[PDB]
Amino acid sequence: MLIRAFIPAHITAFFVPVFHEEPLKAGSLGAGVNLSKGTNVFASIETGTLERHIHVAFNGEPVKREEAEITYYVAEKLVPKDFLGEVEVWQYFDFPNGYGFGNSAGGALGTALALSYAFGGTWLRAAQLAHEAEVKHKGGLGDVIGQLAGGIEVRIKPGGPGIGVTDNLFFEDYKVLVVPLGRLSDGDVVKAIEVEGRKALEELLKEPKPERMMVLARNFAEKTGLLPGELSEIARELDKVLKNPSSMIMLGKGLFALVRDEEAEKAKQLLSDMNLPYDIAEIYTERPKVGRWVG
Amino acid sequence: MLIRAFIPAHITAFFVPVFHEEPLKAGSLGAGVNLSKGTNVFASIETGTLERHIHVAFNGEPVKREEAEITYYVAEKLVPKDFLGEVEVWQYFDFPNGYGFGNSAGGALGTALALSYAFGGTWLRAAQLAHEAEVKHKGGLGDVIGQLAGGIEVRIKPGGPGIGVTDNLFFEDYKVLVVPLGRLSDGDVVKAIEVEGRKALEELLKEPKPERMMVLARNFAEKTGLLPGELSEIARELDKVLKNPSSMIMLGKGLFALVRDEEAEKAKQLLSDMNLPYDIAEIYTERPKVGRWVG
Ligand SMILES: [Ca+2]
Ligand SMILES: [Ca+2]
Ligand SMILES: [Ca+2]
Ligand SMILES: [Ca+2]
Ligand SMILES: [Ca+2]
Ligand SMILES: [Mg+2]
Ligand SMILES: [Mg+2]
Ligand code: NA
Ligand code: NA
Ligand code: NA
Ligand code: NA
Repeated sequence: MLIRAFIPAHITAFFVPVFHEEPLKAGSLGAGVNLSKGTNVFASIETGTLERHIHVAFNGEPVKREEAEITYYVAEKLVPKDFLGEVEVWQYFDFPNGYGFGNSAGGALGTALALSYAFGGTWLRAAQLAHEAEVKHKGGLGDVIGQLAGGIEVRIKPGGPGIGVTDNLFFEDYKVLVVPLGRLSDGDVVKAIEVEGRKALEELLKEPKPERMMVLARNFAEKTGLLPGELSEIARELDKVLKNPSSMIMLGKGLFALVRDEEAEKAKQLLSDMNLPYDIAEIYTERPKVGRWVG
Repeated sequence: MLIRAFIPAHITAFFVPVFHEEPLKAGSLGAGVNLSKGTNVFASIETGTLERHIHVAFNGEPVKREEAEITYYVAEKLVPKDFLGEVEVWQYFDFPNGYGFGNSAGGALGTALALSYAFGGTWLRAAQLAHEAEVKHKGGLGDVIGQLAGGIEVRIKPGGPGIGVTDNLFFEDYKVLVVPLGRLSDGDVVKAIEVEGRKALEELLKEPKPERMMVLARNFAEKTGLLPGELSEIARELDKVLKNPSSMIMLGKGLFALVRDEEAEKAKQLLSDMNLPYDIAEIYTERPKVGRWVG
């Protein structure tokens, strides 16, 4: 009756949105990282009554379907229509919504895996549906497929689970530092992203390396005009303590960086001494977890 | 400043819904008729102010965007975003909404043609956009493309304007009788329609004839389970006065029939003597009209 799923938070380094009217053919190209910190989804399922009820909650509080539309879209599709009883989905996030961590993808996939497990289905069907729910509601283009890949992911062929190709990079003794400030809140950037994004991808596929990705990221965040002065200034001070250059979480107001244990300390002293908020998450190398909640 | 467009009402004899996530590739197969009675759309456009305003009205009364979503979708896309002034769209219907006459397609296409004319564009782009607006809002699958064909239309290849193929049948001294009662209001019919619909199409393409279409229609409305007993009974009494068999407006509660002037009279005496409502519309053989409203 109690199923739990964990979906790591996903951060994008640089991207190229490939929009497509066909959900499965819709996606993006780019690179990103997955965190040991993310979303935990719990599916409580009780049979009974003369009715079919689906409730959703965000961090302990019930939410209207209107704020939960993506999760609901996923739930209505997986919970049988002849089914009688109560389905409850409790989601817990390690990050605020709208900060670029892909919580909505976490809720979509987490719900799809937990509910497919309880009512029947497969990994692929769950993933496609969560991808589909993301696309149809403008939730995200590569968080779901990115989360399914784990570790440091690279989307080389646009599309949803099943149709697109992602690759993974090897890395050593790396952790993820994040400075989440807030939500990000033209026609030239749509052009710039198209051109810089694809360029970054090509470069990364030339040199498959986490170090290179961060450099290619920083250049991307800057040559597109996406990087705000307020962040750029924080970056200039951050980069002075790290071997690898920090960069902008893609479509949030924050920065992230791949760091080593020792640097991390310095980065803390520095950041905290700037009244700036910071989190440290391990790179989640595994795949999304799903299973009967037994502890 | 005042542009008028006329889109004939469209009635479907039998169909096959071909759903597709790609608007343009979405459509249907089937046959239908266009009426001299339909929708008149008037686009009043005034430049000025420091703001962009779009208002819509149905039969003289202003309507919220929520009831006008399809027209609004079309209007927001055609009215420039840098545009300052007031755009007003007045739609007038010759039939009630939800009765199977395709008013929503009339509003979509009528608005798209009138606004493309005023702000720039082409017939095809207007048609595709109205088709797209219909599909995205579950407005209809073949009314727009059907209205663009005029007369007695046959959709042989599914799709939106541009991509799909429609054919037209020849006919002689035929008029259209309609008995609009109300709105129509499983999984077996989705199966039946798939199989009977395509069968009807194949048969019609064997014998391209309006007489044959009505017979193939009646058989379709019945072998699918779509035809309600209340209509079927009215049909049995109607068919006794007409040479050609009456049939169900597709997805409404009413019937229609191709009739000759003399029969029409009998059909009136009979119908009126049954407390039943009836309309007579000529088969609109032309194409949708658009142009500066000059009378
Ligand atoms: Ca947690
Ligand atoms: Ca460590
Ligand atoms: Ca679509
Ligand atoms: Ca009128
Ligand atoms: Ca006549
Ligand atoms: Mg979001
Ligand atoms: Mg309708
Ligand atoms: Na997340
Ligand atoms: Na990896
Ligand atoms: Na109409
Ligand atoms: Na014709």
